[PDB]
Amino acid sequence: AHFPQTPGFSGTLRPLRIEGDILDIEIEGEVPPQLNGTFHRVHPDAQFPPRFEDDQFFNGDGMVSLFRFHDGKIDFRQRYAQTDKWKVERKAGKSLFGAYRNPLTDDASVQGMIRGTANTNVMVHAGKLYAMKEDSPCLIMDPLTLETEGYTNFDGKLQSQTFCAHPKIDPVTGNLCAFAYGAKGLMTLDMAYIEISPTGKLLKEIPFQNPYYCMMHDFGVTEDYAVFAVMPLLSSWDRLEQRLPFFGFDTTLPCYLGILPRNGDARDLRWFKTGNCFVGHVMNAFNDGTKVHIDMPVSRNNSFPFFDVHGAPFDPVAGQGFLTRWTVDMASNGDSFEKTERLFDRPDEFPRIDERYATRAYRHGWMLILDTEKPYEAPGGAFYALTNTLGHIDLATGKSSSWWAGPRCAIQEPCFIPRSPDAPEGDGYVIALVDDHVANYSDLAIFDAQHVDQGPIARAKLPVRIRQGLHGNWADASRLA
Amino acid sequence: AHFPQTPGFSGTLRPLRIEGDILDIEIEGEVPPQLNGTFHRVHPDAQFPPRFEDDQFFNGDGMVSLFRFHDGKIDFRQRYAQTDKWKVERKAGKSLFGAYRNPLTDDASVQGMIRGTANTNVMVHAGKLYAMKEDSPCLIMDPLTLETEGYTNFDGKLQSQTFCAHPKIDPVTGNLCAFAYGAKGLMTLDMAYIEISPTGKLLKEIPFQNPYYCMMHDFGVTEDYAVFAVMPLLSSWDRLEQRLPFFGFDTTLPCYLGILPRNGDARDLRWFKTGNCFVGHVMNAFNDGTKVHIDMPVSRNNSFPFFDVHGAPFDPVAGQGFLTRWTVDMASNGDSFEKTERLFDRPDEFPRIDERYATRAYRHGWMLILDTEKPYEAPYALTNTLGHIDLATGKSSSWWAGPRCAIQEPCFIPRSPDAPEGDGYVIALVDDHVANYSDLAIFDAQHVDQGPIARAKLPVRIRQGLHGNWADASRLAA
Ligand SMILES: [Mg+2]
Ligand SMILES: [Mg+2]
Ligand SMILES: [Mg+2]
Repeated sequence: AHFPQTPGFSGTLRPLRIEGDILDIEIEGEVPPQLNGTFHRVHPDAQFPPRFEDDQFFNGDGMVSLFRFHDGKIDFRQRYAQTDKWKVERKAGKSLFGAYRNPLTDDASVQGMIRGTANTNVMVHAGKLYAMKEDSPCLIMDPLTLETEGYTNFDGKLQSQTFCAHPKIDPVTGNLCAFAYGAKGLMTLDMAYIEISPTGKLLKEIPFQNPYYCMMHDFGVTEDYAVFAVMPLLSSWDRLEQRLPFFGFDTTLPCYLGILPRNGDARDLRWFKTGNCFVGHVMNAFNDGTKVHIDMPVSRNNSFPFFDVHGAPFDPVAGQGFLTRWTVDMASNGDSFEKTERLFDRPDEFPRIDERYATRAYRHGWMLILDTEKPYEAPGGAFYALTNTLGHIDLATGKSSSWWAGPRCAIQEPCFIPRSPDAPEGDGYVIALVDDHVANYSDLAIFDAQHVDQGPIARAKLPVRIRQGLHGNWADASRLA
Repeated sequence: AHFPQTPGFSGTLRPLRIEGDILDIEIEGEVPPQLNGTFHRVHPDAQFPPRFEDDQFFNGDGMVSLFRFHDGKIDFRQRYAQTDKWKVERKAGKSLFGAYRNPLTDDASVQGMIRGTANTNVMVHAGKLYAMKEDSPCLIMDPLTLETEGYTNFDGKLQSQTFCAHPKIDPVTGNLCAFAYGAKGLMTLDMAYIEISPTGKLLKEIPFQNPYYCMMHDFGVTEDYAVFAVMPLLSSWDRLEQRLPFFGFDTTLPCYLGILPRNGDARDLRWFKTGNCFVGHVMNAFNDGTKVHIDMPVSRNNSFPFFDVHGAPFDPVAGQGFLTRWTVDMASNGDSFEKTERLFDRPDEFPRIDERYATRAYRHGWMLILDTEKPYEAPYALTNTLGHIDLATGKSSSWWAGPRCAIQEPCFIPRSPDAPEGDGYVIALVDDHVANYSDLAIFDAQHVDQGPIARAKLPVRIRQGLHGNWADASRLAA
């Protein structure tokens, strides 16, 4: 009804909150006729005005979008994830939960409830849709109707109170490889490496202790190991009492890289150490024998402007992340890195790969690029959060190409789709929401994966602008069954 | 889907086609907290691309919007009316019916099916939502869920194959007063005056013959008569054979006004005759004894640029319609009019009234105005102005929506059951054609010139629609 007129709820970040459907979206160009599957993605979209006018972008209720590809057509469906939070607040007609990860600010009537918004990532696994939020269990939804079934503990087997929003699909076993931090509640060092079978059964839950009380947003998975990047993005229960942001980045502490053998336990966990820095999303990780590589954008401080963290406000240059490879060797002695190498020389984030090569050696990556040299002619703030360029890098040659969306548009996280099951690596398509911030229309744009610089080959033209979201995923129709 | 790259499907007329919901719309200003009820309106929104790319605006599947007012909040729900046409075309994944009102261009698989889109008007009556399209029966929908129940013949009693999209609610009996043209199929002169009880039972269906086969889009109802305006917007099977537009306006033929006593039959119907002209929507009609008045915009030719008719291309000057009163006297001899007089000197359409005075003497009317002297900063006939006229004085006031926006049909809401005439609110969709957002604006009915007192901010632009109506919550089954 009356949302606050802070920048977080105005302009390009105005509330959307519409659930709905479009059958057979308008197409410009030609949807590749063989494509048959689902593209899911999610954005935060507070159902009601927040209890705090300072509410973080990442605190809004998860709105799940589905784009079903088939027969040269794409259909649109969008629904709220009906978390425990969402259900109870709808019955009340108002917001009951408080600030980001701060149960102290919750209403008395919802104390002890799962506070998750399921607003970070959505992925098909075991015939169902996993809607994920770091601080809460995994929420199960129907991949096609987007009905919510509820939080899962995987048949009572999973002990961890939380479930990450960045699982990886082992390309051999089909297992869902995930992890959890704060596994025994907020401010607990408890961790866990998790694998879920292709039928949804919990196969393993390996606990271990983290070096910090810190955010563990993403991780890497290789053929033999799980890779945990630890940066001092620290949590403070004291700060929640002072109604200050849960997370604060400490520039003085080192970063760690923990390698866990996937068939071992906490005793086999080796920690390597490197200099202070801020680590972003993992493009991919793989191991060559005992040599472990993980690729991710690295910056000197927080790179996400909408992520309200404790300390000095968002420093734009310090927040520039560059795709970087970290290399460690399990056969070595000590905790030293073998190598750190910058893979791409333009500020980037939201990396993606050909998922058929997840956890293995690879060369093709796609990413959103921040090109501050381009004009931006859209009123409504959001200049620092502007990802206006789509990039492709060939890691085997260092060659790259990119596409600028123009002075009115932003681009959301891309996603690769193979041309066929046995196509060469990176042969196929990249899709991404291209949002026009003047006309307020969103196109699901389809690029040739190997020629993104040529611009979209097809655009699914929505009569609505989809709010800036987070992560999404493609699933072939063969996975629905 | 690949829709045509024509103006009829581009820019401000791009397809929308989204069904969906918004709980508790964003409000700017204050929604009058006493209001509890529903605002329904509908727009054409072809589910799939047409079989012929010259497809008319009026041929698109009906998309029904609901704004449910309650305790200072407004919720949004929008659903397709699931006509027989819509259902079968969805099953086929494509358009099967052809050009506007042209069964010869239909696919063989939908021969004989009802071709209606239920895209013209939506109104609550007898606890249900009547979704109407001239060429087809009335479609029954649920007023709150917008689920479609199907076409009705009112328990098999109604003989007419068609049902108008401009019924009036008699303010005394509560009956739904309607009519039909082409009542025995396309090209048939058969007409019918229809009344339906407040519980949905057919109370009367009075047949008669029209002076020629023409569009009979709107009509008037007074205390004692039904009033039918006849203009030579003609159709012929020949034009359908030549793949030409169903309707063609003949500037050489006269217009008629047929007055039917509401408790009589075809023999009591009196026809009056006047000069050629194009008649628009009816603001209201009433009779003072045998003196019958009907108010409506009148123009030299077609006033709707989105209406493709046969002849010369759209002439905007000829299409300027001005609210005009026609008067006839049932006590007179012959077919002469008593007079015709212009009530408002600015091009206008989509007239509305305090419907508590429908069929009766009245003075307050609201309208959309085409103010061509104002700027427009976006890439035909633009209704950029909302007007209020006091017919007892000729005084008027208006509100310009600004250089980015247009306005859709308004609708009056009384401040309370005992409020005097025109005391209350006027609501209308105000559409921003640059940002592509629509607001449901609420004006003070007697001071529209002050601008909205409240705006329900939608995160989407509602496509140009047609007619809608307000219904107090008390008229719904609880
Ligand atoms: Mg009216
Ligand atoms: Mg004006
Ligand atoms: Mg308009």
